[PDB]
Amino acid sequence: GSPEFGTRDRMLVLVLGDLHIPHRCNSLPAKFKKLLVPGKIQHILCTGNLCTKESYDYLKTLAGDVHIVRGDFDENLNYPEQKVVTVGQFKIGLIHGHQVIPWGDMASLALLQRQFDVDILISGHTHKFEAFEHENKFYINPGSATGAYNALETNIIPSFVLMDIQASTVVTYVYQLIGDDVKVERIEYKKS
Amino acid sequence: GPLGSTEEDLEDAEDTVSAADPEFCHPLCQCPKCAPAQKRLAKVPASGLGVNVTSQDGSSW
Ligand SMILES: [Zn+2]
Repeated sequence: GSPEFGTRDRMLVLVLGDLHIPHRCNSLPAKFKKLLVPGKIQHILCTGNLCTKESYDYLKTLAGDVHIVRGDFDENLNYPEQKVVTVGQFKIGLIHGHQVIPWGDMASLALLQRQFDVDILISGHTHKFEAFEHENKFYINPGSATGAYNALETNIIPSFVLMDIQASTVVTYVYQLIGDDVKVERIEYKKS
Repeated sequence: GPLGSTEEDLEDAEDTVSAADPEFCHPLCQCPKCAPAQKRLAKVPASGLGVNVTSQDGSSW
């Protein structure tokens, strides 16, 4: 048989944030630390605030290229309020979310997508995982990798998302820590 | 002798060997298999010598 394509440039990216360490949590959930490993992720996008630099060193260990945006509780003010990073054929924007009013409104997020002109928009602040499509655009919210506390939701589920991009198609994997075992769901999205 | 009168009946003349064959569920899962096999599930026994058999010192008796 013959090869479907000449070479492959697929790359996996890790998305998470709102760890709130050590403000509300001291570290990621035990099973998740086992799920994350260096040499497996080439790109890491962080939305929620670290906020302590100690967490930044941990993210750098999983991958060398890490992109982070300033959250409403980040100690380091040198982080960008929002950033647009291109990953292959996808143009992704990044922002914490506290600047979007109302905080978790979809119409407000969409209005921000236009200004950013990105195919995918990553944001958190609500600590609620969210992955849906709107008007040919994709929106993703990893939530809180440490299930950080949030006055608006009394039941937070810690979780992070990995995105696999082969080319013009992307598959996102979300890991939720429900009960002792970890459950995973698969969602696929493509420019077409 | 043999159940099949045909002299030839081997699907593969030679077998292959490998160190390990880990399976992946999704990104970041270097697990063994994440298979449901656990203490709740029992596997069919297939060992000749095991705890079921014990040894005694003839000189001691
Ligand atoms: Zn697995």
